[PDB]
Amino acid sequence: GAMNSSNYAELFNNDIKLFVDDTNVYRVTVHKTFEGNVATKAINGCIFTLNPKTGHLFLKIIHTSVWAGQKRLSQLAKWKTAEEVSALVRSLPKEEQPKQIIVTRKAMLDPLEVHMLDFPNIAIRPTELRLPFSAAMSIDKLSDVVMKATEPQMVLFNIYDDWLDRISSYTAFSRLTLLLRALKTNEESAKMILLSDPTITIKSYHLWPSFTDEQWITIESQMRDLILTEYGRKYNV
Amino acid sequence: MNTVPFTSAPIEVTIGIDQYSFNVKENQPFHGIKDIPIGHVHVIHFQHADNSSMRYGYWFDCRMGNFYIQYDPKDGLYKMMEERDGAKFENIVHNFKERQMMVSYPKIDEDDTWYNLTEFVQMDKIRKIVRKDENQFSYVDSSMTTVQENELSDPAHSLNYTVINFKSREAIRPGHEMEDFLDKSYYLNTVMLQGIFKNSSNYFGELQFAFLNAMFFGNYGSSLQWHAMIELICSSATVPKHMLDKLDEILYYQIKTLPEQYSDILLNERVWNICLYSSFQKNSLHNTEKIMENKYPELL
Ligand SMILES: COc1cccc(C(=O)N2CCCC2)c1
Repeated sequence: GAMNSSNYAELFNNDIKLFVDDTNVYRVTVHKTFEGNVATKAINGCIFTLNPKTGHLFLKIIHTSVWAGQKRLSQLAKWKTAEEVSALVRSLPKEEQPKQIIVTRKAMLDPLEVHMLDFPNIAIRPTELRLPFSAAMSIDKLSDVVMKATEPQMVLFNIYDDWLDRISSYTAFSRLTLLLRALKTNEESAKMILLSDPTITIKSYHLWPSFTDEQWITIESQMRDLILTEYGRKYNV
Repeated sequence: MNTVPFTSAPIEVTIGIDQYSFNVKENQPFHGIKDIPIGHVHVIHFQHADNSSMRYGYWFDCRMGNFYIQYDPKDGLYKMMEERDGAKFENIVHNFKERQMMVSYPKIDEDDTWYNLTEFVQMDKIRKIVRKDENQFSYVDSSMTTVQENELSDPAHSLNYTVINFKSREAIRPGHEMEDFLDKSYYLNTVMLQGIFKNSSNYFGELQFAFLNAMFFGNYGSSLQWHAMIELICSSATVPKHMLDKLDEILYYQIKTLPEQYSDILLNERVWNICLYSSFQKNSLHNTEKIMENKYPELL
């Protein structure tokens, strides 16, 4: 059943699994019209599909076009998300298909389960964890590739950059969720912390700066200090 | 007016016939039921005064043969049997009536309850669900699992109900995943009505049979199958205007017949809130909404 605090280290075993976050599939801006009513304007989206073992990110970019002529968009977004996951599983060799797909929002259980009926041995699981994958669009390179796109389009990254060369998936994942929690809580702050030292840069096939072990310990503590600051400042504690 | 005589009542037992029931004391001189309306299927059922696991019964139509009940002290239960000898049968029946050892099927003449709960239930469809084609009658109890319950063990003692699954290839046309799951019209109209049942009367017959097996035996599977056949219709945008009209009738008499105190084990909160208030058919089961809101307001 549900991924929680108990069954956490299963993310890191040798069973192939993908996380799916659908929170940035359907994005809009809200504006006042000429007559003074409200309207939305859809913008480019993305499905977030992650293998937490390898760090392999299957970012399906969702072009505004897909919404044209459709009702119940927020509901459609979940079925579109499930179709795109299904297509990605079908395109992979049998030995690479995942045994589990963990969705971050219970509302994706039914769409995905219906779309994966051809994969009876692939369990669709929810999670009880409050995972910060919605902050994915606060990563400059991911936002840029999403907002620049002019058609549907699949983009590949390793969201752990090359860290697995030096640390384990468990640690890599913790660094990731810590970085995303910071980004989610206070984007401006988190990004200031990450880019202050202009001499540490971002390799072209990477998403985060090329920090040293010593420099990651600095950053991780500053992100934690930043998460705590914004908490006590928001519950006046 | 037909008869199901009894050889004796060895053991204390509460006997049921259709929606009626009476207590028979151990070795009270009881010798059966007379005046059973010809033209409908019936069900005789037993719960012994000792344990309440033993809730067992037989579906029968006396237009198929001469049935009697004899207690078998090895298997330890009231068994239905068929007398092939017309002469010996009519002879024992007349004897017991003259003696006056038979209770009368107690039918108030304005009362159409049984007819309304069995209108589309035909023995032959029953014998295809309780496979045992060496009897004209059909045995059912509290425990018997469904074929769908075996998949999610003993295949001879199964209820072979039609398999309904809203998350199956049968219910979902590839490329229509969203469309078919939110609006089950395909799964109902093409696949089930036209595909498997043939007409709305066989569907309604199953739905009806499922309910009675649920209510008379507290059979969990039959109840799952009842709720599923309802949900399928309620979850379709496109239903024959006659089917909607008939279902509202069928469900009215089912909710009406239900003992007040078993509401909490026989009714699925979720399916009913969906049917009456969420689904396409919220505005289409007027008689069902009225008796549900007046008899079981707590469940909505
Ligand atoms: C499936 O995604 C993969 C597979 C193998 C390698 C990588 C990767 O590290 N990249 C791909 C382009 C930029 C960085 C991603």
